[PDB]
Amino acid sequence: RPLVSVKALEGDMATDNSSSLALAEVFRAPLRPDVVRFVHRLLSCN
Amino acid sequence: PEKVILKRRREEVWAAEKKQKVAAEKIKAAENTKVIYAR
Amino acid sequence: TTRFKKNRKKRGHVSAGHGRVGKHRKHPGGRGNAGGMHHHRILFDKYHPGYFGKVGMRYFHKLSNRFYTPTVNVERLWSMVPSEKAAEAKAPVVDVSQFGYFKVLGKGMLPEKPIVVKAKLISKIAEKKIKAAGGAVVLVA
Amino acid sequence: ELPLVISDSAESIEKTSQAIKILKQVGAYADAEKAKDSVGIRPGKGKMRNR
Amino acid sequence: VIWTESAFKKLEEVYGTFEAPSLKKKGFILPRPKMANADLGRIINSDEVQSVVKPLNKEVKRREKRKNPLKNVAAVLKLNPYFGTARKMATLAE
Amino acid sequence: VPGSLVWELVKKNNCFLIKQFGNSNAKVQFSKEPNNLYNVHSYKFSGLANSKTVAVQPSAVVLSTTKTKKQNTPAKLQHKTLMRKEFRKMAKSVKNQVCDNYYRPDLTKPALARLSAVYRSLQVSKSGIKKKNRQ
Amino acid sequence: VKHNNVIPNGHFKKHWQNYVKTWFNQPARKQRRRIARQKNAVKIFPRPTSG
Amino acid sequence: GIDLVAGGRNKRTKRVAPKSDDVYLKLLVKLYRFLVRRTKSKFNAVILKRLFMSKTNRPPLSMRRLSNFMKGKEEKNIAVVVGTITDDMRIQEVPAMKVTALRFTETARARIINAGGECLTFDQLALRAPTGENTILLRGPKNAREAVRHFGKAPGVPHSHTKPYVRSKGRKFEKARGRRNSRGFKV
RNA sequence: AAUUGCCGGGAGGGAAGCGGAUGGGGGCCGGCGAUGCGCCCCGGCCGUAUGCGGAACGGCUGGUCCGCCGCUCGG
RNA sequence: GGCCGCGCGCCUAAAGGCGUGUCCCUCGGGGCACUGCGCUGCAACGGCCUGCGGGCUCCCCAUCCGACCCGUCUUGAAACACGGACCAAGGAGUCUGACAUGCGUGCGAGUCGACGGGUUCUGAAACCUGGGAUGCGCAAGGAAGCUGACGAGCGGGAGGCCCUGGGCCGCACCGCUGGCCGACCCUGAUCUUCUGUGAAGGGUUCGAGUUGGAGCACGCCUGUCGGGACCC
Ligand SMILES: [K+]
Ligand SMILES: [K+]
Ligand SMILES: [K+]
Ligand SMILES: [K+]
Ligand SMILES: [K+]
Ligand SMILES: [K+]
Ligand SMILES: [K+]
Ligand SMILES: [K+]
Ligand SMILES: [K+]
Ligand SMILES: [Mg+2]
Ligand SMILES: [Mg+2]
Ligand SMILES: [Mg+2]
Ligand SMILES: [Mg+2]
Ligand SMILES: [Mg+2]
Ligand SMILES: [Mg+2]
Ligand SMILES: [Mg+2]
Ligand SMILES: [Mg+2]
Ligand SMILES: [Mg+2]
Ligand SMILES: [Mg+2]
Ligand SMILES: [Mg+2]
Ligand SMILES: [Mg+2]
Ligand SMILES: [Mg+2]
Ligand SMILES: [Mg+2]
Ligand SMILES: [Mg+2]
Ligand SMILES: [Mg+2]
Ligand SMILES: [Mg+2]
Ligand SMILES: [Mg+2]
Repeated sequence: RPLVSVKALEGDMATDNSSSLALAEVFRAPLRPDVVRFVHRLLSCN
Repeated sequence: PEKVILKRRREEVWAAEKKQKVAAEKIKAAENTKVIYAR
Repeated sequence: TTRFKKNRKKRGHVSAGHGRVGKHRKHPGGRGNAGGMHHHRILFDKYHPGYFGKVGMRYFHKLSNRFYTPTVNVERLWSMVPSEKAAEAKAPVVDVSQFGYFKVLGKGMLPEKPIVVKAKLISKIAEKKIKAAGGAVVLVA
Repeated sequence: ELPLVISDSAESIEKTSQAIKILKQVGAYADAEKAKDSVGIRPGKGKMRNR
Repeated sequence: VIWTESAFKKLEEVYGTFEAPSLKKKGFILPRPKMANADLGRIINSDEVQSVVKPLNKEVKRREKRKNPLKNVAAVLKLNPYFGTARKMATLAE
Repeated sequence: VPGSLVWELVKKNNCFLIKQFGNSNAKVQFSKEPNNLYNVHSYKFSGLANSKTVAVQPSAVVLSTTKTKKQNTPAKLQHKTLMRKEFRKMAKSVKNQVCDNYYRPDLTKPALARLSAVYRSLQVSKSGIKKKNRQ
Repeated sequence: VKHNNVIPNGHFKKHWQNYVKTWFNQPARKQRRRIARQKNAVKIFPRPTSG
Repeated sequence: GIDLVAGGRNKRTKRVAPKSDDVYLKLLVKLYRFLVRRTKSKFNAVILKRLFMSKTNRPPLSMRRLSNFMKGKEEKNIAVVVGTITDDMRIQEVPAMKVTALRFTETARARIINAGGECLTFDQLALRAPTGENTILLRGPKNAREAVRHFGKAPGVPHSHTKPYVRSKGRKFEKARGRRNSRGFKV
């Protein structure tokens, strides 16, 4: 799993010097606009 | 690039085999030109 | 959804797809199941044989739970045995009542391994199949 | 980076000006500016309704 | 989407993985793609695919122009090359 | 996510795609994105559905090509060059960074065509049009 | 009746439209029941809320 | 005027594309359109056609059928089904098989992998078997459906075992006057 | 909008309107229709090599750009 | 009437065209032939271009030819058959329930979280959770008492494989013959709590059965039916 860097807002504090988390498996899911269009229509009705 | 090199090898290889087909075809076409003449 | 209905494709066409001669009227033929023995007899006879008449005896206050007997076939018994129990096995003993079953039926093939089956009820072939595999049956309540 | 993971320090900010400062650091403020612009009246009858 | 680090780390506890008990959502597994590698170019231009394909064919045919097989000499030559020779024996009038 | 997958997702509707005259034979489509040499909604030219892309825009003419191993990092995805030399020297660099490199050789003719139009557009920008081109 | 269908049995011969019960108050019923459970919990502070 | 029917045009209809909008299926169709154009394989031509088929025309296949269709021929042979592989609890032995399918259930995928097999997509079978060499093409039961049981001759004609459309089952639901001789007739 | 007045235009032997085709008259239009492109005396910029700065492609060689030099001459 | 893709790398000739060698053919002069690589959108000339010029899908008129008033019921309407003086705005297959086929999506021997509960700082969204049995499925047959599938071949078959047309394996589907379950009928070694069991052996009988697990949920069109139910 490739590592994702974490952007730091404290560019001068820098408590650590390396921080990278494995890419979440949910980010390798199939991309299904056909089902997103279907499920978005029915959820907006609610 | 090996990707390029493979494509170049096969376009020449096919072209050579295309030359053989027409070179074989000239002999066939000439022979049939006079076979149908005789008939 | 109104945008896909065929009435939207019939705008400008006079009869809306119902004909100029045999128009769209209120109830030609009657309402509901009217005339099921007179002018709908062929339809009732062709597609619903058995519809009219009375067969059998009545049962006043027939409670469904009196006839509740869920059944399971032998071909599915070994799926209730976990992997580590089959590895250890002597025969695993399965109480099919803990899985929601009353009677054991005998469709399908059992593996050639012993198994003990606890049930309230069982058929004769299911018992014969279980014994042929080297197993046994215990009747419970 | 598009997955754009930001440190947990942003979980503690509590000011709108602080939030604007966080967005500028991560390069995500031009998206917020576009949304700040383009704010306008809805054309049609939904105007007269509560939208 | 801008993820804080805690949210991103939680993204595997929620939604889990392809393993069955691996998440909070009971009775859910990540969906599987119908195509393991959606790279169409890397499948069409693979060695196995390109080693079973016939030679490329880009010779566009067309309806041959009509050429009057009764009066156009070059046309009545390619059809029936004995034309001309039959005429000369015909013109050989005694 | 390969370019073929991205193309099918963005083909139908897009923030850069402009469609006109409906969905009859009258339909006219264009793309608004940079790194789209001909501004045409097609897989070959799309600046969204291709890993390797060339951009030929003015500023002096800026040529921009994208880095293949920096797709996940937009801030370092574009390698940009700014050229202020004569047209032929600029045309030679475009051929070098696009054709001779094998970085999209299929775009070398669209890129040189667009560089001609951009350079010509800048030519009249400094000195107004003194002749109209109707012949 | 014209084809191979089931024999229809629609119990809609009375004035069923004066007896339609919709459920648009379902999320409001959930909140009213939740509010009373919190009020009952405070009324008996140490006593268990489950009865 | 020329004497012809409908002007000689084809009046039969058939599918030339999938009716669905799945992008991964559209990518499979493009790949197999290419393969049948430039390999001229009978196997690839069937795959492209079935990739267009609807859900009821691609029945699910169970493990029991697969482990019996692929009985001894599971070495150097990939089973190919354009559909879904479902699991089967009624069998205990599962041989190692290479299977390609449109979808696997998570129980069928676990069953194949634990037995030593592989679950392949159709884009992986194209790399292994571009022309479908050493493959077994399989179909599920097309007519094993409850809807098909109501098809055919009408339930009220002789020699017919077509299911009627009844709201309930019991002694009072279509069992008299047409179903036995004691009430009228028995068709 | 129906319908009406005035001004200007046109037509009319017991209806008029309508389709096709031209003509006569009117009203419009100039992306309605061109004036550029290759060769030569005037205005005006630099290779080759270099030091330096950044950032590329392929999988360790080779690449482009910019600003500065110091030889160079074709544009 | 509609169309515009041979010629030169030898010479002479405005240009069409001529000019080499070889073998054969006779009766004077030809014929069939050498075949080697490339490039490969037909021309000439005129008038006119801001004008009283050109064009026109626009307006009016003339002429020639053609042309009966629409809608509707009907075998048949221009009808001496009905409705319609004109214009504007409004005006008629919808919503819900139950099924069904088809198609699309998810999961799949399972599926459904629909009523509730938890939570929710934008929310009558959303999100989580309750099923070891809630509903449909996974098993029939019989009025019922009650029993309940002991595991198939054959012919044709897409496709795959081997040899050089032949052979092997054969999915779906069609057709044929069986086995098993149940209703009815027949049958009966043996065990047994004496009325139960069932080794074997069946049947021109009957089933919405089995020997293929395919279903569940949602969405849409169409069709039938209850509702004002296309409108009056
Ligand atoms: K109709
Ligand atoms: K209510
Ligand atoms: K007048
Ligand atoms: K009428
Ligand atoms: K009338
Ligand atoms: K039906
Ligand atoms: K259940
Ligand atoms: K009976
Ligand atoms: K209705
Ligand atoms: Mg009518
Ligand atoms: Mg009628
Ligand atoms: Mg009639
Ligand atoms: Mg408006
Ligand atoms: Mg009533
Ligand atoms: Mg004709
Ligand atoms: Mg016709
Ligand atoms: Mg009879
Ligand atoms: Mg007016
Ligand atoms: Mg009449
Ligand atoms: Mg009429
Ligand atoms: Mg009359
Ligand atoms: Mg009348
Ligand atoms: Mg009247
Ligand atoms: Mg209106
Ligand atoms: Mg029997
Ligand atoms: Mg009995
Ligand atoms: Mg009414």
